[PDB]
Amino acid sequence: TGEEYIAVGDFTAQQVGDLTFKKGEILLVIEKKPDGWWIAKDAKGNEGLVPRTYLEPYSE
Repeated sequence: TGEEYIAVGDFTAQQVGDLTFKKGEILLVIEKKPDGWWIAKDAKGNEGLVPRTYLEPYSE
């Protein structure tokens, strides 16, 4: 149900859809960059809109 990257940027959600992650945490990704965003998940349970741009793959 997605692949996991970690964010390496500190983004917050300003609109609905997006999530709030920090510069070096682990996220999951679910959908591919239509316009820049994928639908990701965090280590809380929720899922948002995070870009790929500041996402790096992880070593599970």
